[PDB]
Amino acid sequence: SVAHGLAWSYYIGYLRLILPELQARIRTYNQHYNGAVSQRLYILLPLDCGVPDNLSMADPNIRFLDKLPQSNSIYELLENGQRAGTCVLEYATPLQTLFAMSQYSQAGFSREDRLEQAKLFCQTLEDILADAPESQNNCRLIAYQEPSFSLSQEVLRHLR
Amino acid sequence: MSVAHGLAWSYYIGYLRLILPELQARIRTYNQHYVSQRLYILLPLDCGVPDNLSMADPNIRFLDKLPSNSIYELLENGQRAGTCVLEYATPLQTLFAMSQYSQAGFSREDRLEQAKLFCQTLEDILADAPESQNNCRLIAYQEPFSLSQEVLRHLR
Ligand SMILES: CC(C)(C)c1ccc(N2C(=O)c3ccccc3[C@H](C(=O)O)[C@H]2c2ccc3c(c2)OCCO3)cc1Cl
Ligand SMILES: CC(C)(C)c1ccc(N2C(=O)c3ccccc3[C@H](C(=O)O)[C@H]2c2ccc3c(c2)OCCO3)cc1Cl
Repeated sequence: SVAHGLAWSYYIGYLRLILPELQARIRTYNQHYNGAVSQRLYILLPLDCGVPDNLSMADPNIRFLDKLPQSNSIYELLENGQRAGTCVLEYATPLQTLFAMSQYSQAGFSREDRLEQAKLFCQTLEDILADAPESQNNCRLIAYQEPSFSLSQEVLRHLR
Repeated sequence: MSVAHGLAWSYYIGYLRLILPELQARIRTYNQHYVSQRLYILLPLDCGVPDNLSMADPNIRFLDKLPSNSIYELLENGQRAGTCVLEYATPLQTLFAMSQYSQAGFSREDRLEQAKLFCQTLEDILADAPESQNNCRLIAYQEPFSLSQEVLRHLR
């Protein structure tokens, strides 16, 4: 099960390092500018493992606002043309290993196997975050399957 | 639940699969401009990856960047014994960091078992990728030591 290794590397090599300092970085950015960024990192977990080049390409209601200094991005979520939210948002990039594996014929890794590992990656990550207090309170995982679909709506639901 | 299977598949599919088919042309270009046609990957079974590769041995001196891979001159008794593209298997840093994170309940004995599994799984992956296995060499080692001598043995 490749998902156990992917979830442990994602946490130990990245989330464990950025989440304890994210609250101070968002507080600094909010103090700098008089509009306010929500205090957590929203992680997009598309269960299809499709990670685009730019997050803004997935929905025209997700506009790039700015980079959070000290590389994370802030986005404004739109609902009917109005600014419905502002947050630090990004994809769970280790999902790209599962997508690439599903296209590499020699791996013998089907789209059914890919969905099973994408789900296992999300479950293993939430098991890891359960034991890390400063990390579970500084991030929110947004797991989704596409059925017609609005990613900004999916994010907005979690924000509220 | 072994982390090594995920670490070896990501190392190959997200990095080696992309750089190894174009490495032979990059080394031939560099040689024409101004050696050794393979990527030598250091796999310390202790999972210790230093900040700079040159800190692990004074007989491993940085030569240049391959137009990010590094070229190094290996020394034996002060003389240039070899020139190759060398780098560590960076996913081993997950295993080392896991072994220092209390909540993981991942011992140094568990870490050695996963470092070995990572090399075995990566060799199994490279066996099925022809253009990748011909353009890369895995140097797995346990420190009891000369890293330059360990690399030089594989070069020959
Ligand atoms: C080719 C594409 C589609 C563009 C792609 C892009 C990124 C990834 N990665 C992952 O899945 C990943 C899985 C676990 C931990 C960290 C990561 C990285 C990440 O999350 O960015 C990254 C990655 C993989 C291997 C590496 C590496 C970085 O650094 C050098 C050594 O080997 C994979 C693919 Cl397939
Ligand atoms: C803190 C230190 C000691 C400095 C550290 C440094 C590097 C790693 N990585 C790995 O072990 C690794 C494992 C499998 C595939 C790719 C990699 C990367 C690599 O090989 O460089 C890298 C990594 C991990 C997670 C990531 C990521 C990159 O990109 C963003 C999303 O999550 C781990 C640690 Cl613990």
